[PDB]
Amino acid sequence: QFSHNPLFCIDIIKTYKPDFTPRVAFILGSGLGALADQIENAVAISYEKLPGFPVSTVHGHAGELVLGHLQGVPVVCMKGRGHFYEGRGMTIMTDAIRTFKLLGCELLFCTNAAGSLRPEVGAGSLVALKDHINTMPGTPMVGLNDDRFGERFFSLANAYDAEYRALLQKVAKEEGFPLTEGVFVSYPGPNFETAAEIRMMQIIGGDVVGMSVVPEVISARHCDLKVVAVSAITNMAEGLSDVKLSHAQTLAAAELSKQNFINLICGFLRKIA
Amino acid sequence: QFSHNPLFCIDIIKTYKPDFTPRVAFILGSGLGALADQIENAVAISYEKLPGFPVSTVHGHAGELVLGHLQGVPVVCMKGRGHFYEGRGMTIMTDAIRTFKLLGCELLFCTNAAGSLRPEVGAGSLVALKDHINTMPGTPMVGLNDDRFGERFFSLANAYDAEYRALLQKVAKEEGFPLTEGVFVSYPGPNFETAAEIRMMQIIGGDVVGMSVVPEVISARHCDLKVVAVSAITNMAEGLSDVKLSHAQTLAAAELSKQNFINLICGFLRKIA
Amino acid sequence: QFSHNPLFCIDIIKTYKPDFTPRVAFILGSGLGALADQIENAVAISYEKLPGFPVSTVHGHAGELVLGHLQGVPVVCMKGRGHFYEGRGMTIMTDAIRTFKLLGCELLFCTNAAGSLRPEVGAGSLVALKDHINTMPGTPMVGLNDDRFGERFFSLANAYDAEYRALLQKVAKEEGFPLTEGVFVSYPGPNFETAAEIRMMQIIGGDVVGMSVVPEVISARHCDLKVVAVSAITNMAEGLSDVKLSHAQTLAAAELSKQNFINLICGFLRKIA
Amino acid sequence: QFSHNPLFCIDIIKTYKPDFTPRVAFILGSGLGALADQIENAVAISYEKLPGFPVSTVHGHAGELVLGHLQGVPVVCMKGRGHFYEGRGMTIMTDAIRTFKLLGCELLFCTNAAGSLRPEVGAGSLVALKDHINTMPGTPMVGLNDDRFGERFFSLANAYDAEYRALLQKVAKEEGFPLTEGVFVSYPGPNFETAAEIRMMQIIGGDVVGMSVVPEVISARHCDLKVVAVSAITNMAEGLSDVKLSHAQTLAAAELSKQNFINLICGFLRKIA
Amino acid sequence: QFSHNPLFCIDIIKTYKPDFTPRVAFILGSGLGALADQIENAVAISYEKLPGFPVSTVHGHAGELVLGHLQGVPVVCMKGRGHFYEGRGMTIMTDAIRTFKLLGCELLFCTNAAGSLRPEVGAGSLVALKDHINTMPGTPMVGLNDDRFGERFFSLANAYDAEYRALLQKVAKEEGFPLTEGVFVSYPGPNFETAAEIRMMQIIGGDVVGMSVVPEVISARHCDLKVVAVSAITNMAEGLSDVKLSHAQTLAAAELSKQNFINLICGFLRKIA
Amino acid sequence: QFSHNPLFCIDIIKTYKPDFTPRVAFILGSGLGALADQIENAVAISYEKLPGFPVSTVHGHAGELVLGHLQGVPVVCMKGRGHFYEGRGMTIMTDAIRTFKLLGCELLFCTNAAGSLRPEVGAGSLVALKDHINTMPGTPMVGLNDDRFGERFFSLANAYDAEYRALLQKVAKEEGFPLTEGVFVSYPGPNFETAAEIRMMQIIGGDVVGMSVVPEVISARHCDLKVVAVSAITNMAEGLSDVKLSHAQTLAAAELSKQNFINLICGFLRKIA
Ligand SMILES: O=c1[nH]c(=O)c2nc[nH]c2[nH]1
Ligand SMILES: O=c1[nH]c(=O)c2nc[nH]c2[nH]1
Ligand SMILES: O=c1[nH]c(=O)c2nc[nH]c2[nH]1
Ligand SMILES: O=c1[nH]c(=O)c2nc[nH]c2[nH]1
Ligand SMILES: O=c1[nH]c(=O)c2nc[nH]c2[nH]1
Ligand SMILES: O=c1[nH]c(=O)c2nc[nH]c2[nH]1
Repeated sequence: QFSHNPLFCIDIIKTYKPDFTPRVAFILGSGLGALADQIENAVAISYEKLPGFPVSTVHGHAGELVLGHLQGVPVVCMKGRGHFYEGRGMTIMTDAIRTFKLLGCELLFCTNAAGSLRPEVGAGSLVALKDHINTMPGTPMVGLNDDRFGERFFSLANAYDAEYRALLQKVAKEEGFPLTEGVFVSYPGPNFETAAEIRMMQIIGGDVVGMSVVPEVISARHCDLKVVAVSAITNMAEGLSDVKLSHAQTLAAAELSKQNFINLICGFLRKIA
Repeated sequence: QFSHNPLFCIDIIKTYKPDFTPRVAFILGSGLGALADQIENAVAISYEKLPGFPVSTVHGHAGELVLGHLQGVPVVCMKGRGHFYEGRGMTIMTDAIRTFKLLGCELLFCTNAAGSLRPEVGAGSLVALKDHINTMPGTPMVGLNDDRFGERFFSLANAYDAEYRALLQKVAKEEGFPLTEGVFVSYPGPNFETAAEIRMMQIIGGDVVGMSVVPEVISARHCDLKVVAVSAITNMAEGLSDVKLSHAQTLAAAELSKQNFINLICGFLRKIA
Repeated sequence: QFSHNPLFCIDIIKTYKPDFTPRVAFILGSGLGALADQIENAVAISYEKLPGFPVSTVHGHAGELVLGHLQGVPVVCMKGRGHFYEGRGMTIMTDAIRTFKLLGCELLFCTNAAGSLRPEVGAGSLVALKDHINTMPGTPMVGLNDDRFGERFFSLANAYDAEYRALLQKVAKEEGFPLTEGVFVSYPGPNFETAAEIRMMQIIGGDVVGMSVVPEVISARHCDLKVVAVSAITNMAEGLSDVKLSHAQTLAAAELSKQNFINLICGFLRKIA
Repeated sequence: QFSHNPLFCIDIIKTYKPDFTPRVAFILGSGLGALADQIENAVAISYEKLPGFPVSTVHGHAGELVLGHLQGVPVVCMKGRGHFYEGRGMTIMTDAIRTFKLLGCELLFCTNAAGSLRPEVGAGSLVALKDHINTMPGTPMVGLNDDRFGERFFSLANAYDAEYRALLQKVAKEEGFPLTEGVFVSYPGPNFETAAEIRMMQIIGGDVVGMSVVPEVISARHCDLKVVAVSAITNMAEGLSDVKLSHAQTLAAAELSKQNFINLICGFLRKIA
Repeated sequence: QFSHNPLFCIDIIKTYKPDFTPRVAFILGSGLGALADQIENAVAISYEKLPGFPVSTVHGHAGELVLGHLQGVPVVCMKGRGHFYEGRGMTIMTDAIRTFKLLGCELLFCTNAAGSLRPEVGAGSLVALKDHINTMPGTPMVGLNDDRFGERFFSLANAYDAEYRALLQKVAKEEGFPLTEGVFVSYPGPNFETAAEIRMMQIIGGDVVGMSVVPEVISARHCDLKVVAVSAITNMAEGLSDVKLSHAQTLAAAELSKQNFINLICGFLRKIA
Repeated sequence: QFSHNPLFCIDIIKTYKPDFTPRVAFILGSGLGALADQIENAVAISYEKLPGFPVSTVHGHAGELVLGHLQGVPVVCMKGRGHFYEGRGMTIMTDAIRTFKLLGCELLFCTNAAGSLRPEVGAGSLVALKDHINTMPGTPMVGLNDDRFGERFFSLANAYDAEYRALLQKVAKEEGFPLTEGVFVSYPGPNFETAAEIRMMQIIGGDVVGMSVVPEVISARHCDLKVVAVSAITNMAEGLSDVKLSHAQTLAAAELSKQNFINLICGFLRKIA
């Protein structure tokens, strides 16, 4: 018995956004949705109307799916995501990603607020993730495989499309701001990491730590949906500074890089258009 | 739907220990309960009478909650804890810690028998943990958050109160025995670690390995209950010696440090009184 | 309430293979079953007839249990195993191993196709595992303990019998092919590892990475069944080469070492006979 | 947590049948769907596309929802229903009925093949049910009440609208065929009734026995949706004749009254138009 | 695994009502709690504080347990009950009754608003039930038996104590009002009965119909707690009159007999004192 | 997903009773197993060894399956049955009956201790049931149908084979004792019926009341296994006498008819041999 939500959604969306085929799908984490406000002919569907979507329970995540145009590019934007720490398993974002795939999207632009594991990169920086290290228990596709979307086994090689990443770099040069690339390691949460664990993440070879990304991305790769991810650093990981960690700190510190983020995105979109 | 056990307990305890407000809550692991025998006006409530408490299934853990005085300090002492390996999830110790919090406790003194990851520290030593590395799958607060006790997100910074740890040090000098501080990393169990995994724990940066602590502590921090933890080393981790590992070895080797432990605790209590 | 499948099987097997007591139990992973074809007076029982056994859902795994003789040695051979990624928990192979134990087996010869974490060892090589690092969430015995088969706590010291491993070495010299020994680290799957994660496995101290072994082995040790494992390398781990990873690549690349494997096994059996 | 399927469907249907508001909703049981073939501008939606709908598992039930016009009357017709004996509880038809309600329907015309408990009425007869006796265990609304659709408690007085029943009578006179009215008693099934039980149904005061109706009707009344039901007798109840009972007998014997049924319906519709 | 709520409650109650042993336990249904207002030295415990108790969801049921004295008789009074139609099974009232038993109660005085099945007895009448006919699916003790409270099998002979019923009669003569005795048959609800079903209840031999009583009483008999029940008729069953059925009608019509009820109870208590 | 226990058992039984095909299957209720003691070459298999069988929890039911010969007739005899009141649903006896069917049995001889609903028939009498009235909630086949054993819908006409019943009559004449035939109505239990309910059973048209039979028989008919049932009356139903009901009374009163029962059975077997 496999979920059929992705299919339902496709029909439900057609009722609100008829004759529309998006190219890029976006996931806007905490306080990053200020982008969805600039979508042309934007139509908003609440997750409550889309079976399978992550009905929000966290701040900085609304619970809407915005469809429209950005830089003359058809786009499906997710204001708010779903996390592992919500207690619904690594599959929380899957049907959602699977919807993007059916909608016709050709790429997933995954954004998220994170912490830095490199003293060199501080709060307010943007990082284009180039690979990840899962620390959450298990993976999204564990269980019976849904032949409809993907295969039993799949490679995560070049998960974070190297080619699209290259365009991200150009866009960054052009806009006068650094775009460092790093390995993202996922933490289950909902509590923050311990200083001890952060050092362990540094030793393991990580550059950025967050509580999401992984679920979505692995699901995306499984159904063969190209991925691109950019984290908005909001502080140094626990123990690398003197700053106290709070969700309030996260939401606030995501405003320093907000402008560069929108330029990076709107720039990327313009080159791919 | 959130558990209400903590609340039930508070009433249940009032029937056995009326007009009593404890300051320090204790968790006595395997063969460490010999301390609860010196509690003044000690009242004992079986876990079977306290909804949510870890009804024992392991040796060295009775299943009682002792309330009374120690060094003229009101105290609630847990003879026996609950583990992940019992198969009930990372939430096994939560309602319990949450009870301590409601009872009015101002600090959790968590004890546990562990293995050493440093050849320098051997069997019979006591270690004041200063941080930890979770290796168990997931965390205690994963799932809907209980606004009543804590917030969705919380910092583990200074989880093992640095100030209380300092007092622990004085007490140790005063009693003529070393109190080394180390990072505790948790293992799921119930099988012991592999030599290979132990080396991995050394590389990750750990000093002590055990099958508990983490669940309790993270729950404690969530509901804002200061923590203090001391492990009683009972052997070197797998592969760092010639000694064979067994639960029988654990219970037995926890008798070498038993006296120093009681002195350390009874000393700590006297300074905080 | 404990599973009784192991017991049922013993009776069910007696109906197909009467008055037969195997000494060595074998687990043949993907495309490794070509060995079971040389079993003398071979009797085949489908897993569908054996309660608890892993009814296959993966390629390279049939779903049969072959009983007979090999080098004049009574043998119970499992064509096809069960994995964590199937979504049934770390206990998926337990009843099976527990059956071997009851059958009277004196040792488990576990085989499996894996990836190499050492550039020195490449595709087509055989590796005798000498220990492992679990990365899957949790362990097989987590939960109530079945006193019938083992104890609550058990040591994984010398899990991969060092003495049997020594015989494996002789057999390898004698047959003119290398038999390197390494630490096997398990990955949950079903997706393959990320380059980033592989490096992390190298740092953690691993030599071979695969999606099985661990479950079986830990279960084996719990009920006190000596273990021996040999992985057939089918490629370098993700990111250590230019080769693309697929299940098709795995099945195909397990044919280069197939002959040496059979000779190693048939040789081992002859020395223990 | 209440089901939201009814809502989803409304959107899903809008995609296939835009700007359409049905007045009468129909439920076509076994071999009664031959009516849905005469629907003007008929649009067909498979239950597989409508969350909550009874995806068929029984013969004589397709799994489609047909929308269109009949006698110039907007109509939503259910080809195939869901039963208790399927093992999903008395709530199996609820979301479906609740969908009719939201769609805007003003009445439910429930049809079903049944057995007669009166020797006077035989195979091929049509019966307009005037009340029912539930024999299935429990009722559809047992559980938390969904304030959205109805109240905690509701009256089943005049469940089978007496006024609409009167029109049914006229239509019957006009078409030259009897339309006897009777009490329908529900049996759980899936096995047929015992002669003994049938006599018990006669004693209890029943006129027609079937394995459905009840669930739908009670759900209908709860969300305040007027009901009308007509059973197509396909044989005498067990023990009142010499005929053997089978599903094959049911499907076949529903062809004797098929023409009168269509005339009765198409006639009813014309008077209400 | 058996529920331990009854035991917890006993301790929880001791905290609010110390050194108190009730003789009669009362269950006050809809709008019948006006009695609990005359309890001497009344102490009120919310069901939210008593594990196992039916936290209300229905009107006319508060969610409190009142303990005190009535006619100088120690009494434990339940303001509000739990029903089957709530969706929690026939066991919904058990732990509650089991609590009464442990508390030391010697009898259960069960009250409830019902419908009359006899035209002779109308709205406002009181009926002392003398036996019952269960129509709800299953029974409270179905499942593993709790040796602590009762036996696997138990007789319902003289369930409604014939001797106590006799005292009820005297009290009724003495107060100048009739107290007819009748058989109570239970209906699952939450919808009201159909006229058809009511006739069926008359044929089956019932005198009063309601949606409760049965669960409580059978539970009581199981743990050997003498029972006494009195229904307050609030209308004729469906189809025996012209009155419309609603919960509003029930609550309102329970005020005509309210005074006689209190006199009957307060009178009964005085004779047993 | 359908149960495969029946199949497992067939193999498990072959190990204990090789080359044996039974003709009659027997179900011995409470204190009726004294028959299984006269089975020739009797082999006994504990239910603990037969997956799906009702591991006993009730007195008068051992938990064994005896296979052998009786009157030179191959026979599979069930010492002890499973009931609804055990809390495992109406399917509790199914796999068992389904095993009889596969074993090759040509008929089920169902016995059980019951109560009489006719004053004419008293304690110690034997009754050949000729039909039944189910009062338990639901039926055994409710749910997905197992095409392997039966069809979705099946007739209960002549459930209690009329022809075999005729032989039962002869055997009874021949042995000088009455064999009255009656309709058996099932009660859920585990509590006994109320006087009120018994009268209701008389009105409904029943002659014997018990807590079993129904589940087994309906399952038998579904997989097309001819049925024969005989109840051993152990008392009058509640309220038709002065005798108190207890399980102790049941076991004891089943000794008056024990001899006639064995003669009736051993006689029946001889005529069918
Ligand atoms: O896992 C995380 N750790 C952090 O420190 C952080 N900061 C923002 N977002 C974060 N996520
Ligand atoms: O996880 C653990 N590993 C050990 O080696 C040990 N010794 C005591 N307690 C221990 N816990
Ligand atoms: O986890 C795994 N990773 C790999 O790269 C591989 N190759 C074969 N088998 C494998 N298992
Ligand atoms: O419950 C039922 N009993 C019958 O005899 C019958 N015939 C058709 N449909 C039927 N349903
Ligand atoms: O089942 C019930 N039916 C009724 O008609 C009624 N009136 C009050 N209470 C009632 N309960
Ligand atoms: O349901 C039952 N009721 C009885 O009175 C009885 N006596 C024996 N067996 C019985 N079963």
